[PDB]
Amino acid sequence: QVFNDWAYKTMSEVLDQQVELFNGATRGAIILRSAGNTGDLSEAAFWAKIQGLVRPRDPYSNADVAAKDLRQLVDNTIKVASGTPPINIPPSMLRWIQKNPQEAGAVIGQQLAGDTMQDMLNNGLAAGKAAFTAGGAVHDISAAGTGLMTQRAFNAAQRIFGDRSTDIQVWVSHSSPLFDLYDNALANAEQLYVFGTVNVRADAFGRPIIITDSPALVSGAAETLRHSTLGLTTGAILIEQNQDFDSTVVDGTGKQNITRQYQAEWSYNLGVNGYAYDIATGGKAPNPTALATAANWDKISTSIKDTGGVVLVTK
Amino acid sequence: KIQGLVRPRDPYSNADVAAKDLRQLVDNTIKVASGTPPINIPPSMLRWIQKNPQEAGAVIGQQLAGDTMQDMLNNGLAAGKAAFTAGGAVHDISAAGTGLMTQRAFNAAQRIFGDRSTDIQVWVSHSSPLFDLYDNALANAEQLYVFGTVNVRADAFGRPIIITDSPALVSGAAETLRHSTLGLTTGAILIEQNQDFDSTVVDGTGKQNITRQYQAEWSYNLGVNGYAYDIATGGKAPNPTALATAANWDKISTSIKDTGGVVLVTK
Amino acid sequence: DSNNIKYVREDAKKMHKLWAHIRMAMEGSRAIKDNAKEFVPHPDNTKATTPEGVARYKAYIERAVWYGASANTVDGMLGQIFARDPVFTGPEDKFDMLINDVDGSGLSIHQQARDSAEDALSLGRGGLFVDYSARPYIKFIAAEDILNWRERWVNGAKRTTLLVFREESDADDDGYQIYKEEVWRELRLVDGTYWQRTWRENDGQLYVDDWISPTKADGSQFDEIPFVIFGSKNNDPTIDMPPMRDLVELNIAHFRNSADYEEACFICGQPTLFLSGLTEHWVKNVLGGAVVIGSRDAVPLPVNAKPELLQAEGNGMVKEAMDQKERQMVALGAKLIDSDKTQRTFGEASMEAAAQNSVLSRVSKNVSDAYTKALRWAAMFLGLDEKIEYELNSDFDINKMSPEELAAVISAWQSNAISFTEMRWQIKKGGRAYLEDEDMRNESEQDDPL
Amino acid sequence: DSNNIKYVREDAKKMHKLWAHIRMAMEGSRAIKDNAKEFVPHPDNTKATTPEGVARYKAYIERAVWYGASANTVDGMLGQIFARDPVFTGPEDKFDMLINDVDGSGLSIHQQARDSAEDALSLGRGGLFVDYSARPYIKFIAAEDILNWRERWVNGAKRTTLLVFREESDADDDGYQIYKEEVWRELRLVDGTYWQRTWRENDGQLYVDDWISPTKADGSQFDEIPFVIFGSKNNDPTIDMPPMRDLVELNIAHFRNSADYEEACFICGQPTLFLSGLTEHWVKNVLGGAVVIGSRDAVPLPVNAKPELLQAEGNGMVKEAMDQKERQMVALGAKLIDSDKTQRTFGEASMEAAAQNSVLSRVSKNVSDAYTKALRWAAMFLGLDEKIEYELNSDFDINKMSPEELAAVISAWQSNAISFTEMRWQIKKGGRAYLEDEDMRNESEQDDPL
Repeated sequence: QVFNDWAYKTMSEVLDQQVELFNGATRGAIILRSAGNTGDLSEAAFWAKIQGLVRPRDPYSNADVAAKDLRQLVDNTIKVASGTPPINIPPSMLRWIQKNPQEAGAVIGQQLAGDTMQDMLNNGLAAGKAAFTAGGAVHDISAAGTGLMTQRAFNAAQRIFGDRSTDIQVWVSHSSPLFDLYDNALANAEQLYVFGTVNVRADAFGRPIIITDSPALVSGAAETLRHSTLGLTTGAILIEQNQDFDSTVVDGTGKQNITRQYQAEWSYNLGVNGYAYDIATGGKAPNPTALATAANWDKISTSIKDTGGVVLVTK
Repeated sequence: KIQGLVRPRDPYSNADVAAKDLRQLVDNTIKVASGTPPINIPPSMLRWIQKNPQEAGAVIGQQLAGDTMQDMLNNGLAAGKAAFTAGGAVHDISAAGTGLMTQRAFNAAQRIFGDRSTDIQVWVSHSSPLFDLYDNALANAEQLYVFGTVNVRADAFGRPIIITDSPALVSGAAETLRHSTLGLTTGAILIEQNQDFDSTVVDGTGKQNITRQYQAEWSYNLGVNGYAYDIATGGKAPNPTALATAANWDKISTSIKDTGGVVLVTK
Repeated sequence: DSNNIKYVREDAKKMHKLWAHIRMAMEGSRAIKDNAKEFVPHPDNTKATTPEGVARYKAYIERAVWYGASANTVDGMLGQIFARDPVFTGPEDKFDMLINDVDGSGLSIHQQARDSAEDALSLGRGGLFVDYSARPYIKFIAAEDILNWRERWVNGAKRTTLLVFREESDADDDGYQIYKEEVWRELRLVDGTYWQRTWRENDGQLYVDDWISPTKADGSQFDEIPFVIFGSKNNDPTIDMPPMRDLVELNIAHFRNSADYEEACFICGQPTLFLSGLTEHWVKNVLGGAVVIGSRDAVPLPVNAKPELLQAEGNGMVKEAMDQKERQMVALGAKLIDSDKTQRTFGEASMEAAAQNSVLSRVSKNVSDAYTKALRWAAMFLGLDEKIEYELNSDFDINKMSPEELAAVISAWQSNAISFTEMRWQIKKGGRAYLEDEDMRNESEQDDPL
Repeated sequence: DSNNIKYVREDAKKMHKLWAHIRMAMEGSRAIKDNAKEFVPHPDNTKATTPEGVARYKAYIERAVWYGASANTVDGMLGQIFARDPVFTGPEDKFDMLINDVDGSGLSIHQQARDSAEDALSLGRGGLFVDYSARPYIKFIAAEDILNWRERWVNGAKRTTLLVFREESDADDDGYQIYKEEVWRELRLVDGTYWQRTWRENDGQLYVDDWISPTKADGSQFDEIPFVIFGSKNNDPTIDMPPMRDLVELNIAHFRNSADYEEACFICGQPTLFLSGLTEHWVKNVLGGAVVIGSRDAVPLPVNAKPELLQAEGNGMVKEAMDQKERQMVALGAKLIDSDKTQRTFGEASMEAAAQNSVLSRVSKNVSDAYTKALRWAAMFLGLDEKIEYELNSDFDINKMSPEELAAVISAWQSNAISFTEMRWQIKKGGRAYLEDEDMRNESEQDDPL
């Protein structure tokens, strides 16, 4: 259907970040289902857990009688709108060394598939980090030793997640923490490694480490450079498209050239397990900074164990 | 590659957003031409010993095949090292403490390429780095080895260490000896044979004996993935020293991860 | 790229441009005029940047004409191969379901074979993936969908140990919106065992499945992958160049030549007066910025005035360049256009018929072999009779059989020289009978009317 | 030790360039325009060094048209040679495994034979290798893959002592990157005994395997190296001159002449007004740089002014050069194009058919002998019958058999002058029969329906 397919010379640099981090690649921790929905929200209501459902009793004394009521909680799923800047397709001028410039549509399409994948992944990761920070589930390791431990850092995160630590089965992280892990694995101060097993991507508990260089997991520079790795439960982060991709090509002939312009719109829903987006505090159409800003995400589930995710911060 | 393709959108607001263009980039592949100095192969000097004159041609042919393989390999490695130095994908162990091969150095070179560090396939190095690695492994201060597994060619995370005594990687003398171990992804070094191989045998007269000369000349294209050669700074047909100099190449790919190759200076 | 399932082989990247250009040529003039910048360069780049220059280029392409001999050529070759119907050898009732609906859409195996022939004639590549859902399905895979393969020597035998082909589908939601769900299929062969894993995309997703080994009727898995890649050259994983590249290039050249010729025809095809030797005093006083040219009134001109109707003449050099382009297309082609001016000796073409139909026979034989192998694989799914043959029409130059031909085939059948089924196949081929031989037999067994 | 397994003979190195250029000519327009740098010299080297010169040269090449009649030549020759199906004589059910999948990859021996015939017609070289896995496999060694051979007399006989060829493959890993790893086979013959090694190359080393002596089913090892090299001339280790040289050179000349002619078409093809005897003042008064040239509007000129359209006229000398080169390409005998205007009086085509078909018959005989030898060697490996044959279609210009021809063949079978299998062979060549003769006998033995 594409007018021109991509040839060997048209090896446009696709991307520099791995963006295959959905379902099976991430053991279902970050899902990318497809379901169109109207409005700027998609909220669902479930019954809350009664606090004093079971109470001590004194049969001998009638005394008073307590009163209890049952409430309803509200899950939420914000809709994030994205788009493509107007793209100036060259007007048959890039020809002296290039074979032809008319394949701009195809190169834009391919790079745009790659970049929308990376954009969805980055927004999901930033929203997850912000929500987990809002939930009080952040562990900071910046003052202890070098800044990262081999596995003693992961054990702190599972300690925070608690008695239900077993259901965390995925770690996503930047590549720098992984390389520090390899460095400390290849330099075993506690002799629990042999050369055959120094390349393990697990965390001594069966949880694999998935590596991506999303900028949502790295901030600052030099001494202020902190890498944020966040452990995910099953289906912690939900990203749903609305299958409403739009495009147009307009020839603005008057403005000194026909000036083939390419536009695109697409929107996707994003929602973190156990958390809700504070639309009143945030906005109807949040930007990546609005998603990444704490206090725009409100914890819904009463127990931290039900909320899916924990953030580990290392320098 | 277009940097900003995704933009935070506001369906409820109408505002102007600046446009973006399409760029283009050019790869490069310099042509290197080599040859053989004239070789005297007079038939008289072989019939006096009672040998077939074609034996000289056969000997020259076999030695020429070996030396042609060697010359293309050495020039490719030198150009690769120069290009990787130009692109900024260099890690030095010579400064860091004692500069000897260790798994830590391989991990440090693996630190470059970020998340895409699996694409590095092999390590090409001089023999001295491998033997220094062996010496380190023999006295394993960190209990990583046993006598059964003390020798591992495919050392760094299953990547083979391939050994050749190429003068290009040595680049040193006496105390200031700086061996260079460079790691490659698939398709890192490109060497095409232009199959323009001339081989003439010219014979003369006027002397006490018939004289013969062997003259062979060919060429081969050389290139590195993700890098371009600079004709304005370089030359038309560069000698190996011209290739071996950094700043004679320049990186064209937007990301280092696309330009396969990491060089590690080992002293 | 990298280790993704959707990694596309470098040779597919070799051939994508030519495949796309051939698809444009087959599609018609809409794609060509929409993607004209690929073929016809701007007559001036400096003006190409200029708005007036790009408007001139738009008018230049608009006035051009696309001859369209490529689509007509491929259609003619298709009609030559697919005259009457292919012959299927073996039990019809045991393979009736495969014949009637090859892939569950009511699409007969003959029409899918026609699609295979079309893609092998145009792009010189294709595919026939047979899978098990109980009933076997013989899928059709486009040339640009086979994006990865491997070739290994195992026990000194060529074998394909990997074959990845992309796959598209339509998603069923409650609404009426049309999506495009992409599926990846990975066929592998480890230790002589056929394996098959499905990769699914939902918004750029990877639904990974388990490694499963489809089994035959008796079991024992499979020795080789149930996939065949057919092309114009041979049924090989190696890429076969399309048989239509030269004709497409010639049509592109003809298209740009016709663009230039049409520009000339529009600009300078109208005769013009060019009233030389006029003083503006004369023009203002008597002409008044207007000339009546009809036969009723005569225009007076001063002394030494030479009016000369001027226009470009015929038999131009651009026009005859286009003419030789058309001639080269006809000469470098097979059954593409007809010329009523030309006369050809009968019987003389009998010798060149062998070379003229070369690609026709090659494609027919390759598609027949591919479909025979796929049918055998489906038989191994169903445990049916192995010796089954799918033979396409290798008898080109199909025409109505003459009375002498029919008499000759009848005489040959009356002796133990032609099998009765062969004679009936002849007489249906010649368009003298349409009932199945079985029905004709049962009808003609009874006594004659008299 | 020598350790020069990759060494290539000097004459093979000489032929690499011609082989590559023949491959490019067969490839199509894309390969030639990618490397038109050699075939088309720049009209001016002084400009060729300069940047506007290279821009002009690119615009010059892009307008050129690769006629590409060499590909049509080879296609027609192959179609004439490989029409119907080459006949295998011998016990078929013992040899069914070889006929079905000749190299264990599902390709019938006919398709590999077609590939070998194309390689012999194109660049005049090839190679068939038979080795033991239990099953023998008939390899196909590409023309460039045979990189060394040696000819030494023992007991006054032509015996081949050394023969080295490259075998290509793709590495089998779990990933999706495609390597390209080569294994070199050293076929050696010492004191009349066939030995074999394979050289492997991985992780910076060069493997060597043990000498082995492949044996027949009856033992006794071998006396001849089971490798045959065929070509246009004959089955000799020495290179046979490629048959396409003349056509390739004429096509390259036609390509550069087409480049020149297309440059002329672009520049001087369009007419121009060329107003002479014109002053600047008149132009700035009324013309103003804009001359409406429609039939509606007339434009005046000063006294003693002359307009004159000027475009290149047809039948130019460059065009006649291209025409003579095309006629030469026809004259060298290639079945490359047809001509609708030409009319030939029948009765004279058969006079010179044996001369037009010379290389076709030569290639047919050479390939038939090579495949016969390979089949005999495979039979020796299996210890089966040796009196087997494999012959290609040796009668070109095939066509539908005439009713008179059918009657004559049938009457020939009535007398004990032509065999029944021969009659079936001819009737199938005439396209007057399709099913196997055994099925014919089984059907026709039963009584007539009446």
